[PDB]
Amino acid sequence: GSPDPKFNGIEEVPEDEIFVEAGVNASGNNFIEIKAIVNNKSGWPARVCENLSFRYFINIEEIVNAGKSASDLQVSSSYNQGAKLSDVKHYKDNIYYVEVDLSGTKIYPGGQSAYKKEVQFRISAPEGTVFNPENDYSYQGLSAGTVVKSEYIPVYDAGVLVFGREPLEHHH
Amino acid sequence: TGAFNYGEALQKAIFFYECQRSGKLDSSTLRLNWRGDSGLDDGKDAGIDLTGGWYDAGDHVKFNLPMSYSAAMLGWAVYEYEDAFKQSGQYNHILNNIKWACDYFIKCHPEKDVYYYQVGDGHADHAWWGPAEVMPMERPSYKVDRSSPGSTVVAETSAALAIASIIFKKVDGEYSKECLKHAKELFEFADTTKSDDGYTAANGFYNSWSGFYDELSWAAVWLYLATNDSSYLDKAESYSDKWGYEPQTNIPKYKWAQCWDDVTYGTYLLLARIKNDNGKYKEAIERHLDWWTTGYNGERITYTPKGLAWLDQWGSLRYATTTAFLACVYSDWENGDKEKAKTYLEFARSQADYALGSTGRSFVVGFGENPPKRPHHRTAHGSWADSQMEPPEHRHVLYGALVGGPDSTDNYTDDISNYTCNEVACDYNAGFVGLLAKMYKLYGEL
Ligand SMILES: [Ca+2]
Ligand SMILES: [Ca+2]
Ligand SMILES: [Cl-]
Ligand SMILES: [Cl-]
Ligand SMILES: [Cl-]
Repeated sequence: GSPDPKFNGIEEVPEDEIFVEAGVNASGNNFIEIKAIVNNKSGWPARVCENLSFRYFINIEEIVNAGKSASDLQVSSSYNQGAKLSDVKHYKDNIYYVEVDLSGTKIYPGGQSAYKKEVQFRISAPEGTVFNPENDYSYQGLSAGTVVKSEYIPVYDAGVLVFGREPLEHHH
Repeated sequence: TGAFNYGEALQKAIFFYECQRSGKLDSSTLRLNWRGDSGLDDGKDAGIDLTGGWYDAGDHVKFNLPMSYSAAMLGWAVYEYEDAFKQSGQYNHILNNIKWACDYFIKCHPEKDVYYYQVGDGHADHAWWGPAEVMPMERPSYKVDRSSPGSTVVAETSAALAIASIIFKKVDGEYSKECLKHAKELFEFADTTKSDDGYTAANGFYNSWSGFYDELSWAAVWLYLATNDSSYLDKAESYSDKWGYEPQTNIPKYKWAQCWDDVTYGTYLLLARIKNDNGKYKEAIERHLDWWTTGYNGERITYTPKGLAWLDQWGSLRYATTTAFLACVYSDWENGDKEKAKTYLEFARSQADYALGSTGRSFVVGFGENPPKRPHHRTAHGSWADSQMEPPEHRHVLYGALVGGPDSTDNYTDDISNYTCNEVACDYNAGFVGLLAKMYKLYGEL
C-alpha cells in the first residue's frame, strides 16, 4: 500500500485575519468621532502589511436636505500618527466616505503594538446643522466606549478589497 | 503487521521539512497554506544572496551544522531505500526537500575556501516569539575562511553535497555534477585547515564537541561512494585513530549515537561494508549496535520500562530513532552477522513503534493517537502578540515533527514550554525518516 495522496497542510482559515474594530469615541449634535483599530492577525500565512487602508461610509441625505453639501463637512483628528485621513469622498448617490490610509506603517502579527494600530477621526457638519449617524452605512452596530469588528468598514490592501463590503444597496 | 501506518508516518515526517523552509516560497505548489516568504534579506549584510535553507528547530536561526547533518541523513535514507520511497509515493517529496537545503549550502559557498555557516543571531532570534514571515530583528550572517576555519561544519556540508550528487545523478544530472564540484572543494577546505577557530556564532547552540575528524572521514567515505576514486577511501581510513576511544582504552568509541555532532558510528558501518574483510570497522559497528540492543560485554544502554532505548534527557527519541536507522542498514548488509541482524531489526521495529504509539500515544505531531499538540515551534503556534501562551492552542498542525520525548521512566508532558519533552528539530526528524522508510518496506508494501 501507500499513504493517502490527498494529505496536505492546507488548513481551514478559522478566523478573519485582517479587519477593523470600531466604536464611537465622541459624539455631538453636528458630529461623530470614531475610534478604529486596524488588525493584522494573519496566520495563513502570517505576513507583514504596509499598504493597508480602510473606508468609513456615511450618508449625507440629511445634510443635502438641509440645503448644505459634502463641502460643508470637515474631517479632523488629534490622534493619527502613521495614518492619513482623506476629506469626504463621493461614492454613489448621497453615500460618501473617509479613507484612512496606513500605507508606510508595518502592521503584522508580531507583538502587542505591532498587530494593531489605532486611529481616531471626526466628521463634523457646521454648528446648528443636524448630523445624523443613524443612516450611515459604517455606523451600523457601533457603540460608545467600545470597539467591535465590523464588516461595514471595509479594508483594502494597496487599494484592493480584502475584508468587509462596500454599500451595495439594493444592488447586490 | 505492522502495528502502525509507517507509510503515513513517513509522508508526514518528510512534510515536516516543508514547514521549516526559509526564503522565497512558491505558494502555487506548496502543500500547505501557512508558510510564506521569510528571511528574504538573509546574506545582504555580506553582499551575498544566502536566502533559503531550513530553520533549525522552533526558532528561525539557520545553523548549518545540524542543517547539513540532517540533509546528509535524509540523503542516506534515499541512497539505501530508494524503492521504498518510490512505492510509498514519497520519492519526489524527499528529493525536493533535500534540494531545498543543498541549494542553500551552494549559496553559502561563494568561493573555494569561503563558507557561510549561519544566518541569524541565536540570542536575538530566541528573544522574540512569532511567525517566521514577520521577524522584526536583524539577521547577521557569519563565515569561516582560510584565516579563521570551520572544519566541522564545512566537512559535514561536503558530506551532504556528496550524497546529493549520488541521489540526483539520474533525475538531474546537471545538479548532481554541481553538488559534487562543491563537495570536493569544501572537503579540500576542511581537510587542509583542520581547525574550528572561526566557528563561533553557534556557541551555546551547536558547538563542535567531538571535533572534526569524524566529519572528515564521513565526508571522505561519501566522496568515495560518489566518485569511486579510491584516494577518498584511503583518506577516510587515515583518520580512524583520531575519531575517539572509550575513556582509558584503545577501543573505538561506541557509547553514544550517530547525531549532528558525531558521525563516527555511521562511518564505521559504511566502511565495514566497503572493506568486507571481517576487520576493525565490522567490530566497531557491532560493539555499538550490541550496546544499544542486547548489551556488549555486560553493559547496555539504559532502557525505559516501556521499551525506549534512552541515551540522554535531550532528544531521547531523536537518538533512539537515528540508531534504529543504522540498525536497519546493518540488517540489509549481505555480509553482516545474521543473528545480530535479526536482533538489530527487532530493535529498530521496537523503537519506531515507541515513537508512533506503542505506549498508547504518538510522539509525532499530527499522527496517530493523542499526538503532541503544543510543540515548541513559533510558526506552527502562530502568536500575533509575542507570547507562547497567546493563543493557548496552536493555529497550525506541524505534521510529522518528532518531539523530544519522555524521561527515563516514560514520563512526558505536552506543554509548549517543556523543552526536554516538546523541542522539535531538523536533526530529530532526519534519521527517523530513514527508519520509517525501512519499516514501510518491511510492513507497508503489500
Ligand atoms: Ca447621515
Ligand atoms: Ca564531530
Ligand atoms: Cl503524498
Ligand atoms: Cl528499498
Ligand atoms: Cl565549537
